[PDB]
Amino acid sequence: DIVLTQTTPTLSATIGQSVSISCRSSQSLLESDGNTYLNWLLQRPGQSPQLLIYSVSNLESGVPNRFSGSGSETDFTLKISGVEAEDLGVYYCMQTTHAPTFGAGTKLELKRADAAPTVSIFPPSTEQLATGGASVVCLMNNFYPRDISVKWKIDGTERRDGVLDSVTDQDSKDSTYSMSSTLSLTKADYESHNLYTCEVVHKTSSSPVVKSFNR
Amino acid sequence: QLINTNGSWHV
Amino acid sequence: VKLQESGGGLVQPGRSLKLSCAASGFTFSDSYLAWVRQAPTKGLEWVASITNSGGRFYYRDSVKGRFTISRDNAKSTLYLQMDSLRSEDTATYYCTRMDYWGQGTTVTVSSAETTAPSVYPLAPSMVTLGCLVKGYFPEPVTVTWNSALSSGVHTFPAVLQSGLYTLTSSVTVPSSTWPSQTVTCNVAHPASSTKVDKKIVPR
Repeated sequence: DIVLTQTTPTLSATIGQSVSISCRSSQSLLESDGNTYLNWLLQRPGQSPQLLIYSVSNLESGVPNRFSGSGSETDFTLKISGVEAEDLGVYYCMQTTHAPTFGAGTKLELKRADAAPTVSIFPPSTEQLATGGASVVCLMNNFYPRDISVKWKIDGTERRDGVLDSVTDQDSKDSTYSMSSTLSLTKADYESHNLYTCEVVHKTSSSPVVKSFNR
Repeated sequence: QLINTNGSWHV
Repeated sequence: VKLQESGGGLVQPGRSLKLSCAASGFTFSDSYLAWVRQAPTKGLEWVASITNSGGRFYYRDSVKGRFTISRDNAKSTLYLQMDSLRSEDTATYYCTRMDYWGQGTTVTVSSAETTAPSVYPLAPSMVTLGCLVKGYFPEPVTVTWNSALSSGVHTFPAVLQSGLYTLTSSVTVPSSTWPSQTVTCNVAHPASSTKVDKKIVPR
């Protein structure tokens, strides 16, 4: 099977900047007919894939001239000359020379000024604890860049087990990210400890952001 | 040029 | 050109499903078509493809023996018979001519049954309040605040826990607003035909 590799999974750009998305193929994509069957697709948030360029370099009808493709037989590049808001999405390279395969995608997000997270810790509700379960929630709202690290400490010692993360898509209004971390525990286990701590590490601060509660 | 409709992978 | 998938829905493993693709605006009998699926963990995938008049077709190794592609040129429809469905087949299904794609049809395969969510409150210049939406299946759930309150709303993507989905929704309001004013989340799960309203009461 042919492997299409998109080296950079995420690309940050400002409106008007030129960008290049690369795709590398494990074997030559040049077919017996002299044609190289490499296509480039854009998937905008909440929409279905859309064809931008076919056969390495051919622009599809209705696609703006800022899009262009080039490549060898194993190395392929999509170029956006002055990115626009409508260009934000995920870009997929794709081949049909061999059994068809897709690359893993390049997220084209928008570069904006660094923003620090707003951290909020929440203890489990008594109605939840009234059942077997207990969930401790930590929210990191409106932060940029996407890159962040959350750590759960229970009475000092880190807890890896039962932690589940979720990061929203980049915001429509402010271009930020917001993350939620839930630590699922049992009522008896939750009651065995005293201090619950959520520690957030982001580039906007040297020291971590620490939000705690006892009970 | 869109798809290799004549690809040897077909059955 | 226009392409319209249908046939998607929830099924248990082993069950069968038949999708269809309504086509218009082009000469369907001259066009080569494909079925492309999009799973979270697997990414984009070529499922099956067929030739303009028939004659040649293709099925990825994962779907050989279970899936069947076909077309009715007189009716301008493309089809995919998916028999012996697995959790691995869970994805959104696209009917495509490469240059033109349809809106898709989602296919969910699971042993879990339609369960309504259990809603718990998340309470402590600005105040961040929330709703923990636990133990629901399938997706999606619509979360609103006081529907009215839209600015400051963060609905986090669901995560699968023991065959059931869990999400969180938060709202940032000025300290003056709450608790002086009522802050409530409105959680809807169409699959179970449920609406749950949970008033965020200070601890």
